Amino acid sequence: CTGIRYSDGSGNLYLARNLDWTSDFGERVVVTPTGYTTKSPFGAVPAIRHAVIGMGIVQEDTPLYFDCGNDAGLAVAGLNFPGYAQYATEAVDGATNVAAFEFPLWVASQFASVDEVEAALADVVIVDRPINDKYPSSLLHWIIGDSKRAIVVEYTSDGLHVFDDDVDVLANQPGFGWHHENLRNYLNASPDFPEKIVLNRADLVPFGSGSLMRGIPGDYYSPSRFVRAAYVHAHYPGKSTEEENVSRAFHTLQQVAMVDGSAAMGSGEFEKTTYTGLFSSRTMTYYWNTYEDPAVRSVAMADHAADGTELVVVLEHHHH
Amino acid sequence: CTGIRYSDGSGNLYLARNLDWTSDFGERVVVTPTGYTTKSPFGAVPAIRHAVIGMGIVQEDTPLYFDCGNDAGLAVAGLNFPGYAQYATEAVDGATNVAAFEFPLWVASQFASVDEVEAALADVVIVDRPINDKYPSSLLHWIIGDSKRAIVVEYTSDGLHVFDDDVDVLANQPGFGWHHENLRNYLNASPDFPEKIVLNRADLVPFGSGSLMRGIPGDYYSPSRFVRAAYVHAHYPGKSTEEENVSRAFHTLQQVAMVDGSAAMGSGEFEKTTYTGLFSSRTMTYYWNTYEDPAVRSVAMADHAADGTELVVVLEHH
Ligand SMILES: *CC(=O)CC[C@@H](C)[C@H]1CC[C@H]2[C@@H]3CC[C@@H]4C[C@H](OS(=O)(=O)O)CC[C@]4(C)[C@H]3CC[C@]12C
Ligand SMILES: *CC(=O)CC[C@@H](C)[C@H]1CC[C@H]2[C@@H]3CC[C@@H]4C[C@H](OS(=O)(=O)O)CC[C@]4(C)[C@H]3CC[C@]12C
Ligand SMILES: [Cl-]
Ligand SMILES: [Mg+2]
Ligand SMILES: [Mg+2]
Ligand SMILES: [Mg+2]
Ligand SMILES: [Mg+2]
Ligand SMILES: [Mg+2]
Repeated sequence: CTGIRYSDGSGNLYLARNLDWTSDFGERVVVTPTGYTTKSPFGAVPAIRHAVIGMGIVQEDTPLYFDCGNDAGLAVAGLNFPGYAQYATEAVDGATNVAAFEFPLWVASQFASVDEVEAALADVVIVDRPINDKYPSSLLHWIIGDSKRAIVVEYTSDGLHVFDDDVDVLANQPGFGWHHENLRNYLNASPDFPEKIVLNRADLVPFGSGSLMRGIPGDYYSPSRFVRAAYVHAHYPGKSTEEENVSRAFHTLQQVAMVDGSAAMGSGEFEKTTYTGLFSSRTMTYYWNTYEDPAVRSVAMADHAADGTELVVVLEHHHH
Repeated sequence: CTGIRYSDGSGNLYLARNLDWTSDFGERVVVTPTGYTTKSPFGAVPAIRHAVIGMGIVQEDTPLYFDCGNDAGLAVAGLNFPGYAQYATEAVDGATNVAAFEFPLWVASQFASVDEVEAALADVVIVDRPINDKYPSSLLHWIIGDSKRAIVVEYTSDGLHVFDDDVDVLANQPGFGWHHENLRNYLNASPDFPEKIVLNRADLVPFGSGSLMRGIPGDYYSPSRFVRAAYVHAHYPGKSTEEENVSRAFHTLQQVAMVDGSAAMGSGEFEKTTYTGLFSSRTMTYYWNTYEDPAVRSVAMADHAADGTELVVVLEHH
């Protein structure tokens, strides 16, 4: 999985991710309205302050989000981090104790900006408290973004780490500081076109575009996707329309997507981009496409009872 | 630009390509029917033996195809090759003199298999004879495919050469022999998952998938796209349904596509994948999407009069 955060220069947030896996999870768009009665193990989510829309599943009358955005312009995505993620084994008195499964719900239902959730994270403990035993307990890290900036949250054996994500991307393991340092191994990667190099007495001109992009890796490994996504995302020109910004998400994530046959997991099955999802605060809409159909589908929070009392598992969508 | 050829194991051909450029060409789906009166400068295309569908433009009531397939399951795509392409400046008496602009029309309108066009190519001179003065004269090479195999045609200062394209892909410069030899620089690239390496006394486990794909380049340079496409295309599992094979084309070509900002041309403008097109002989349908809209659209040849007398520039599509 790879996630990205960006804006349009006019205060609107776009946060998008690939869900890469060897099978699909049965996920749907889920709306969590402001009147929903929460089921928060340690009271971190006492009520829904901001309505939430995103992709996930419902278990135990609880929304389990893979990624989601709220009606105040804040969004979050959870990505796999096994080997590094290690949550607290118990809640701590006085802390804001957040069960891992509800961490995205906590971010999006409680806060309206990265400043606010960053301030709240000063007291957070993320607890290994599974929703139930139907899936292996999660081992995740998260990217959180608003129109201004992104942060990355990693909870490991030495506790909570919050990073300034100044490249606005996230992939999988290892930890964020490792990937950020690794960017320093690609300082000669550039989109620029050189007209002529002389090497010794050889006049060398490019075959075409991309001659100084050489070195950006094309493989599916997590550190490689981080570098490749950081390059493509940094260099994509800012856009001012909803349509060009939707197109930016899907093109950028297609550059780090996984297709059949190219990389196996230990099972021997091939990892593939099962869906690509985008939250837009400008239109309070969740957009997505899937491995089987690249056409973009969408769900607008304005079409659903976001002031209602029940989780809405959305069955109808626009533009396909 | 990158092109691919594959089949479904049941005799059906899929040939697809990205059109990468700094601007849109205004291309449309063009059907050339068997009753169309040709405008072939040296008589290479005297009549349309097989109806053709593909993406291109029409000038002087002549279909100028970027890529196309015919009603017998043969298809062809033209990709940029400047610096290397060098056509004949005049027609050669006694040869099959094919104007470069009509080369894809010649392949698709005259022949029913790669065997047939390969035999005909022994006689061919490709001539620099522009359609008109509007565009710079083309400098191209081509991939030609049927359900059995692909060949690459390059016409250079060494003349016409036909290559056995046993990796079923094509990109831009340099020549096909160069790229084919370059494949030998990526022999350790693999999709396999290794459980555990020991380096000296360090136990090394993958972070996740892709640990042995390291080395496959991710940049937009032509040789890099050739290697990356050759890897993805070689390892994509064969599929037996139309839906899965359509999906295979668009996913494979998204792996080598170009998006805004990542690689500039000399002008300083960014090269982008403007459209991705696929010809399917199973359904005699041309499928495509565009930079602005990833939804797949399609035109079926059967919805147009394949034995009519006029070029059809399609507007109504799925
Ligand atoms: C490519 C990747 O990074 C893969 C991530 C993918 C497998 C994850 C991302 C979000 C996860 C779900 C989050 C919500 C719940 C959490 C449950 O944990 S528990 O409470 O400890 O039991 C596990 C199930 C589920 C649905 C996660 C499943 C794995 C994810 C889809
Ligand atoms: C990424 C790439 O490889 C880009 C290739 C792109 C620029 C080419 C591919 C097909 C070309 C057109 C083919 C048909 C005609 C041929 C004319 O040649 S002429 O008769 O010598 O004048 C030039 C115009 C046109 C439409 C070509 C334009 C360039 C291409 C779209
Ligand atoms: Cl093995
Ligand atoms: Mg699915
Ligand atoms: Mg080129
Ligand atoms: Mg266009
Ligand atoms: Mg005549
Ligand atoms: Mg007939």
